[PDB]
Amino acid sequence: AKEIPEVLVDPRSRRRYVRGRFLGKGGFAKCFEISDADTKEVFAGKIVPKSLLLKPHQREKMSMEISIHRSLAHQHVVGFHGFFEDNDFVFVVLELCRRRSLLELHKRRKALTEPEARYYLRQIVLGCQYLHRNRVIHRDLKLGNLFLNEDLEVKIGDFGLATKVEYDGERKKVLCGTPNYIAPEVLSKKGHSFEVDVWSIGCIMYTLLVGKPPFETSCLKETYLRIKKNEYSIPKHINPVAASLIQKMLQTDPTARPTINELLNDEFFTSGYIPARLPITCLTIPPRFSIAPS
Ligand SMILES: C=CCn1c(=O)c2cnc(Nc3ccc(N4CCN(C)CC4)cc3)nc2n1-c1cccc(C(C)(C)O)n1
Ligand SMILES: [Zn+2]
Repeated sequence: AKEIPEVLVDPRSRRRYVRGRFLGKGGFAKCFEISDADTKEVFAGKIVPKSLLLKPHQREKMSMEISIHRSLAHQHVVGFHGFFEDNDFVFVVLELCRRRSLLELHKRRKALTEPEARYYLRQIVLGCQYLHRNRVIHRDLKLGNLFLNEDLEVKIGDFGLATKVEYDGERKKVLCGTPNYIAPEVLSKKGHSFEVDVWSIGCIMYTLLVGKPPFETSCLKETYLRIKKNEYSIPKHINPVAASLIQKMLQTDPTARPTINELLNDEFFTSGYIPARLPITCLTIPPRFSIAPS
């Protein structure tokens, strides 16, 4: 195939980026740490080859991604720093969040402490409040696209199943792609709007507090059959205030779920300790939020 260049030049802004460390795959894309050859500032670079964009519909999805993502500015959204092309590749330059994602945390720590879940879910909801205010649905919020910066703030990225909503009342009849925490109105093909991201946040909330995802089996279609039936069980050691918020979010009817603006007014947040920050040791060891050291 075409090999990816070591220095990526944009002719319009006049920048050269050094391509550095590889970070992972995602579909047609490969992701690298990339850095400006003059100013040394480091970015995440999404690189898609044009060999995988030979059909117009795949180009249109790449255009829609860039269109959505470049219109976003928020503390809890991965910041878009530009896009460029060559004859073989599409390049997008994004905020590099150095502490990976909530998925890498989840694999190390399993279930988190309630204050940590409450911390991360607040910032997830704050970033999703930005999106829904701007009429963007994300549609694929998962642990592996909620990226953690060096301070341990959540950054929503990966706008590649995202969509704008163009008129009030609009149900999208189609979702091209397979989101991880797929909502029941998507699975049945009934039609969907903003509620799909609240569903996702409920599955994230379940996963962070329980340590395993809510519907999972060995078969993805039996998992979809469970989502269709609402076949899940919150274990009895989960606090009822948190289990109540999970149950509100993971309802099979979209219109019964809370809207994103309501979430932070829930009793789960408003009667719990929400840390102002978490230290780097929370990636490794469960915090024991002590009132004095020793
Ligand atoms: C640029 C493309 C999209 N995306 C982002 O917006 C983004 C932002 N920050 C990051 N940070 C990041 C930092 C380090 C690492 N790695 C460090 C070394 N680990 C062993 C493996 C993972 C990993 C990430 N990484 C980011 N991206 C990213 C990077 C790898 C994989 C994926 C998806 C979700 C598409 O699979 N997305
Ligand atoms: Zn399609």
